[PDB]
Amino acid sequence: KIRTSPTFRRPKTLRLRRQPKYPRKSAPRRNKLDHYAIIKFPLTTESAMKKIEDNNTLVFIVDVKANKHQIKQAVKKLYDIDVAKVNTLIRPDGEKKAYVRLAPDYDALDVANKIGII
Amino acid sequence: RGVRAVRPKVLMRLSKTKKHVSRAYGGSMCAKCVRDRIKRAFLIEEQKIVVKVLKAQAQSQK
Amino acid sequence: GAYKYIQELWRKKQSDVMRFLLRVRCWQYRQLSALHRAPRPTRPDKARRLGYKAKQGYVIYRIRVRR
Amino acid sequence: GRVIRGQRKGAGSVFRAHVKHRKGAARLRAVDFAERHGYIKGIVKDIIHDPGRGAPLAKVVFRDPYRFKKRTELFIAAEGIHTGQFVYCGKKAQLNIGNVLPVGTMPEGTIVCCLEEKPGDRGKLARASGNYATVISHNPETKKTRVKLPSGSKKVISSANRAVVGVVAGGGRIDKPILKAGRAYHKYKAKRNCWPRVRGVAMNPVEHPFGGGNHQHIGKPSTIRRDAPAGRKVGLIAARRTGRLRGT
Amino acid sequence: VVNPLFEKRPKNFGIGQDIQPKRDLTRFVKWPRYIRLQRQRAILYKRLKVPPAINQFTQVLDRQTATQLLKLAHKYRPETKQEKKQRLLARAEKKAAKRPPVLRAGVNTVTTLVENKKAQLVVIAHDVDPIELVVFLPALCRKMGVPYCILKGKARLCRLVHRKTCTTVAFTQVNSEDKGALAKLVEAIRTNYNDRYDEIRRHWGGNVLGPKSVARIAKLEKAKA
RNA sequence: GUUUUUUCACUGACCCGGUGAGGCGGGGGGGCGAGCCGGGCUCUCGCUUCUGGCGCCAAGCGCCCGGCCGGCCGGGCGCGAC
Repeated sequence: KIRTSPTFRRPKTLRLRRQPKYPRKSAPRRNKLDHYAIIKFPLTTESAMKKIEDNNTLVFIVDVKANKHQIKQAVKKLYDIDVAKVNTLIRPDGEKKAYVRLAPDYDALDVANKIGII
Repeated sequence: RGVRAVRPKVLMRLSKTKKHVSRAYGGSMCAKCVRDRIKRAFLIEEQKIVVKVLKAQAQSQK
Repeated sequence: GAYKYIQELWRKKQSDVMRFLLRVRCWQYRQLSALHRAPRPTRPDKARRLGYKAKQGYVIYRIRVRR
Repeated sequence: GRVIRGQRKGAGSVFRAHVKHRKGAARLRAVDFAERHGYIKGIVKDIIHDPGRGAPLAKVVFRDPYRFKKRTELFIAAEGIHTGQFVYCGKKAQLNIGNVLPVGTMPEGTIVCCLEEKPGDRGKLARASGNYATVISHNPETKKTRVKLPSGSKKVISSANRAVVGVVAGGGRIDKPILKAGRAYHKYKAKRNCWPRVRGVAMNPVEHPFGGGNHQHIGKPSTIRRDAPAGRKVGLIAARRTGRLRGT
Repeated sequence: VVNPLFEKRPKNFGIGQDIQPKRDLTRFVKWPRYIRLQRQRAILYKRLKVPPAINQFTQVLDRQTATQLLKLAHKYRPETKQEKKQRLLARAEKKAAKRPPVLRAGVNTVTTLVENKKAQLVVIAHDVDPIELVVFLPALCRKMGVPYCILKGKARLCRLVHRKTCTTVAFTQVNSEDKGALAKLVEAIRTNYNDRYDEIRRHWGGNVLGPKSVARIAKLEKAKA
């Protein structure tokens, strides 16, 4: 072994992985942001019933820690439907509103009746 | 010459031929300074041989 | 026992024997950081007195204080 | 009670140098094998302006002897250096201008600049615009050389240390009058906060030891003790003689 | 047969001609602060005037006699933890249904039986880190007429005992068969430590300047005559 | 002898400067002039200066080592780079 470099550099020493005698916490903490707790309620607002019957969407109030991905997979699983895109704003009230644009192979007015709004 | 004058992060989109000229030092060096360095590379490398051959024929008489 | 011989040798600090060791180690101690762990007692003898029983869990740090 | 401006100067903050557009450390090349036994060739890429410095610098590019990389140096440009000139640096390099070699390997009366005060410190002395150091005399035993500095004080220097041959460029700039306060503002804006120099007699007696009084006078001798404390040490600091300079 | 494209292409590694080859720089590495320390510690033992109390440890029992002693000590090693249980088993078999001669380990057991004069031969280690453990012992064995030798390796001396290192090893008793070989160690050692100890007290160590500083002295003395 | 002291210089703490701590000190062998008659000593050198190219990851030479069928299809180590 010959010193090409006039520098001494720390050698790549071996490191093992965590092989722990016990798990720190006993069980994994369950997903408390479910498909149910991630969609609070739909808006039955005049502005929102327009959005249901004109633009073919549904207007939900969503938990503030939800992605556009987490809403789509919630709305798909809760209402047996599919979503074209999701658009999220957080209100001045502090709650998050989701403009859930449905895929055009579903009537939003016929599924607004299914969720049970009138 | 022969290279698109465009903002430098756009260059990913441009085809290879939009970013160089088809030559030695294409899109990097100008044609003028290449062909003066084809001369400078040559006439120096020749001048090496001129003193190389004189080196032994300046030695050999001693 | 050897400890009584180390005890009374450590009282002759003006001797050629100890003036070499108290100087050459004092050099070695400057080159180290102001607080680092010593692998053992520098004095096995003196540490006996002050309660250092050489078993696992007993630690000795060589720290320097600016004079 | 107030601290004098000079003391606030050392503190830093508003009297720190303006080194934003200052272009690199104007060093020499580092002593290696090809500084100390023979020489290494380098081209002047571009002579360049360093803000806050009167003398121009030179981006000098030396090919690396150990790695395939290429090194770049900023020299206090010798007057008459041009772009695409070959600058040589080592023990065996020739005695022409803008060409560094050790002070041991050049004759007496040799004009040098960017001179090293110690071997290896990479160029400290005689490196302001239009300044030169003369190699006075050599001492092959003890390996030392007397060198007249730009001030005109011969220093005994260790002959293993290097200086580029020739006077520094930008020579004779203090000939031109700074005609207006605007030219002075712009000069010191490239350097540090030192310019609008309020005289101590104009100041109040709490800020400066010369201040106060109904008339604008010094009152105490302007020449002061070298041993004086900071805040007091003001005026003519340890003046051997003073007043209008008669004789040499 | 020689394929004429194969040209000999030699590189000119002169100053400012070709790149330098990746040669050996083992003696130009900026070492870690511990590797740097332990080397220029070893220089201070060779620069600074080492006192004869500390220097005497450099005077070590040579290869030809070290192997003679270690093989003689190999007979009389104190046993291991594994063999201890196997004998203590035998005390219990007699319970339900004398010690051999051994070595003495450590400065505290040995030094007690040098004044007591049970030590027939003591073996000092040369590189005991807090040296003061043993500094007195070369003189302590001298005044009590005990044959002492110095070995290289406190670990290899500590491998006679079943431990990592051991400072001192003393012979108290030996079998009548290996009694002869024990005396022939003492016959060589006592002539080379105990009997020339008045010279060991005079022998200061170090005070030898650098090989490129002794080269300076050996070039000025060549000049003036 | 012991001690004090003065000047010369020593390095090894301590300080400084540079570096990516890249060739330090001694010795040896190849150039060069000087000196008795092929041999030898006290020395000197170590390759690049007409140009605003180019160079790294080795050629060369030795040396060992694994099949099909002394012959072809691939590896290592030493100098070159004391």
